[PDB]
Amino acid sequence: VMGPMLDAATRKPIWRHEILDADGICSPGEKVENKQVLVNKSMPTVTQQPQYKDVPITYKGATDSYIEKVMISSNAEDAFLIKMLLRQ
Amino acid sequence: QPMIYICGECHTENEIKSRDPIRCRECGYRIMYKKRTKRLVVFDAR
Amino acid sequence: ESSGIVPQLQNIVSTVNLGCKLDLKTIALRARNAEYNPKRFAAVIMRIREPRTTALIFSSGKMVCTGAKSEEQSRLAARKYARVVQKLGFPAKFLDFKIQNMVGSCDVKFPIRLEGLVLTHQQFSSYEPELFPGLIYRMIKPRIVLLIFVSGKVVLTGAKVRAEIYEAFENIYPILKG
Amino acid sequence: CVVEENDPIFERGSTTTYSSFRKNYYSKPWSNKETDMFFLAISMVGTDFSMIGQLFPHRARIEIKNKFKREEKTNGWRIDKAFQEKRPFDFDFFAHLLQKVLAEEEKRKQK
Amino acid sequence: IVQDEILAHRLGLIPIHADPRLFEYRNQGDEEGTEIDTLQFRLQVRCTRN
Amino acid sequence: RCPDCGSTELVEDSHYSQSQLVCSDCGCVVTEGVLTTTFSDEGNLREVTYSRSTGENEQVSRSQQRGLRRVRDLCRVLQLPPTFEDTAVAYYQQAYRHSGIRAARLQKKEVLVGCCVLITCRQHNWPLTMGAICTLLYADLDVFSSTYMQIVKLLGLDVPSLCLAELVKTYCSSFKLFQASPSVPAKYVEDKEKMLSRTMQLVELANETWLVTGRHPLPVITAATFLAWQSLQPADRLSCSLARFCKLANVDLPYPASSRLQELLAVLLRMAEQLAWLRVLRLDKRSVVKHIGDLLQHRQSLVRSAFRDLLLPPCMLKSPKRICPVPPVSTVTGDENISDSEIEQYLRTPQEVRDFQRAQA
Amino acid sequence: INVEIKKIMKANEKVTSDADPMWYLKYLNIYVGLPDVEESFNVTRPVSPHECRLRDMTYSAPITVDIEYTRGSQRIIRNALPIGRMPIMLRSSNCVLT
Amino acid sequence: RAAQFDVVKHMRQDQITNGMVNAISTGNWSLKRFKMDRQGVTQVLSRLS
Ligand SMILES: Nc1nc2c(ncn2[C@@H]2O[C@H](COP(=O)(O)OP(=O)(O)OP(=O)(O)O)[C@@H](O)[C@H]2O)c(=O)[nH]1
Ligand SMILES: [Zn+2]
Ligand SMILES: [Zn+2]
Repeated sequence: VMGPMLDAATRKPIWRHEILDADGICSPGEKVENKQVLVNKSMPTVTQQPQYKDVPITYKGATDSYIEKVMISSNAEDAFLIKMLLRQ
Repeated sequence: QPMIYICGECHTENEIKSRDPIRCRECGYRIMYKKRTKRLVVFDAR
Repeated sequence: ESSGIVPQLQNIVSTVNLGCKLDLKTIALRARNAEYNPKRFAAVIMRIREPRTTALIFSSGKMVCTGAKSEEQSRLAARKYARVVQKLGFPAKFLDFKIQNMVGSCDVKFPIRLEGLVLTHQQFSSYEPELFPGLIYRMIKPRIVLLIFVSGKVVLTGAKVRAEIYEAFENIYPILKG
Repeated sequence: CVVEENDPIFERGSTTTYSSFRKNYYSKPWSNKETDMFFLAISMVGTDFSMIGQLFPHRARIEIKNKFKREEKTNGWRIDKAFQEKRPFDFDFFAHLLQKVLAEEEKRKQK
Repeated sequence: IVQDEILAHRLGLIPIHADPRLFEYRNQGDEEGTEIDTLQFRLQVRCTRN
Repeated sequence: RCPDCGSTELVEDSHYSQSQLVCSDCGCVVTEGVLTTTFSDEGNLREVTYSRSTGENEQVSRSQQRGLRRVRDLCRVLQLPPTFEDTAVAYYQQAYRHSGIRAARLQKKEVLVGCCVLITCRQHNWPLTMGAICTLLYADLDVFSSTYMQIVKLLGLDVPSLCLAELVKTYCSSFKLFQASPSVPAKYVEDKEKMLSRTMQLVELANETWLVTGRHPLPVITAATFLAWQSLQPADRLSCSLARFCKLANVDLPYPASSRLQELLAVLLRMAEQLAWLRVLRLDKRSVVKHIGDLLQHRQSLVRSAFRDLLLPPCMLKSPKRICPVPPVSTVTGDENISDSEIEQYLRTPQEVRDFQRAQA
Repeated sequence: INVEIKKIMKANEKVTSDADPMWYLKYLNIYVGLPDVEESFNVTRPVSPHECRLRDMTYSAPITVDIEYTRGSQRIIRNALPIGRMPIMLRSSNCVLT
Repeated sequence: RAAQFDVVKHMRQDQITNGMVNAISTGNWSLKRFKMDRQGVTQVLSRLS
């Protein structure tokens, strides 16, 4: 998960990465609009330096939603599962 | 940057970096929530 | 700022060809200290007073002299073995002599964290305490393999000249000290 | 059919198991008179371990080789003196000494 | 545990004893509010064990 | 760039469910519309893997196939995830790429399967002792280690060190002193969490006091868990022995476990001497088990003072006055030789030749 | 999970191969145990149905059995060997909610 | 090999687990010993209320 891409012009995150926290994960308590990313995920393309391409989880919705909780768990496969609870 | 999280049962503020085994001290529960933001959010009473 | 410690070579292994065929049967029959068993091994084991010297003579004239402590001692032992082979009734010669390997030992007189050493030089080290208590370091400088123990004693091997072992020890000393 | 010929063993805990690395060698130590007669056999024959093992029935050739290596590494002057001295090969007296050593080890076991 | 929107709705449903004749309607927009047409009520409650 | 103004401010903005790459300066639509399969197409299409579509799995021999099947069978018996299975098969193929391992022994390829499984287990910080692998692989430890060294020297892959705490937890989960079973009475049953924490503290103390370095870790883990089980209730466990504990827990007693326990008890006695009340009590290797807890409470300063006043094998701490004595350099070489008397005394006489012939007739 | 599983195990208690006679594998008794999770490193730990729902895992218990076989004509027995995992139904006899 | 073989080395513990997981998730049960091919046995519990 990549951090929020801060805009060098205003030194603040862009409108798309505005709801993301320092760790790139959207924090509860804020409102989510249409076409906004929740997890700035980036995965490698090889499977010499790894080449990561971004595949963020965008929110498709006509109306706004509020993040209530963001649970983060780790499975036996070292896989991180992140669940965001949107409320309307 | 110190990233803080809360446990599912202990409810204690734990600080962990990236790429670490999700665990909480004095227990073994593997449910970690994120604290609520500190930014100002406006709500409508309608 | 030298290290102040000098290793000690405990073994010098060198191959040498005689340039003529040999009859191991007669070589072992006309000698008292001869050890040879064709069904077990096809080499005659010869021994002389150069410290701990053992020559593995073969029928093709190739013989490996080991156990020596210096290149000059190894050469002397090889020449003595060649003279013995000649006296046994063969036209043996002393040609193509070159030091093949030298194993030495040294001590640093202080403990070493093998886990820290391997975490710092993993790509140049290997630590498996469940198999061998000694960490195995492989340096590319003189192509040297080192066995490092927790007690500080280090055994170096895989060199060709004493200078290679000396400079390898001088280079590895500050890494172990730090 | 197996008519109660074997007994069940409560081993191999399904949890896990460890390694041993030491299985069979389990050598047996020497003695003073045995080392003396071994140095005598060395002075009499040489370094060829085949004949030494053939003449020593109750000790293994691998153990003989280990002892010779240990002597070469620790006591070199003794090996030098052994090679300096020489004795013609004797067979009947050697068998008599072997019987004497058998009697000596029997008395030791009795003790 | 109460939702933020439900809490805001409940708070909006709470009446205020202020005299409306002494205030005026807020113009279009101006979320900052002016002293003539805005009233501020702070609510800070921290629950803890006795 | 934009075809009209030539600007490079092309942004992908979906306008009401319509993907469109449009310029941000003049709004010129560069490209619009995307073709994506629907639910019907996704359900009608069948999944085919690269193992079949690329062309592999055909240029493979029966030996490599048996090796892969054995790798998978062992990975499944150990209940390891499919990610571990995939990593293991990948490492096995990478090792088989070489010819020295390709044309090797049956035991060689068995140990290759074992070592690939071990490397896959280590790469994910997973604890797994090599003894269980050697037991479930039909191999001996000597050849196992030999082939492991050979393959690691031939490949050069990363070999993460076996973490101590993970192995501690894995070995503590084996003991049956958590639930009261018919055989084990209730007095021996103790608290899992507290005993595991005590064993973790003990093995950390051992790792910091130079006890696990150079020695097998599992005997130290056993000694630590035994000391913790005795300290959690020293009263009813003062007479219990190491062999008795092993018999009760149904665990193979390690041989050096006794030596590790004695060394750890000596370290605990040193910490007691460092402490004030304990050094006045004048405890011993049998009465320090009740105060082990007080030791671990502030083991930091205790170990610091103990090191102020290194741990090496007993064979080296016997007052090594002459460390590595300097041997007398003897480079005397003469001209080319010494004499022929040595050659004559080396040559076998006719009498000895005939004696050897008669003996070996 | 209490009677039918035992009856099936008794029906399939003995299995042997045609080649190399005198070899067999006899099951003595099968157990289901309590619900556990294989998350920890070779360690079992009680897991709740809510935790299972959260972590997107299965709420099952390790199926264990005791067996006896003949390796080299020497009868070797195993008192506890896992063979599978049976998803435990909530509010069942072995469930944690009951 | 002369090494005596035992089942513990091939007692696959994941077979039954995967079988049960699939039979409960997919819902399609195919028992060949009884020639029973059923579908829709398991359904997602409706948490609407
Ligand atoms: N709203 C809605 N309900 C459905 C739908 N399909 C099934 N259901 C409901 O759940 C049931 C049948 O789901 P299935 O058709 O069995 O799902 P499926 O066809 O087995 O999935 P496949 O095995 O791939 O064919 C019916 O009883 C419906 O009440 C659907 O497409 N929309
Ligand atoms: Zn907690
Ligand atoms: Zn443009």
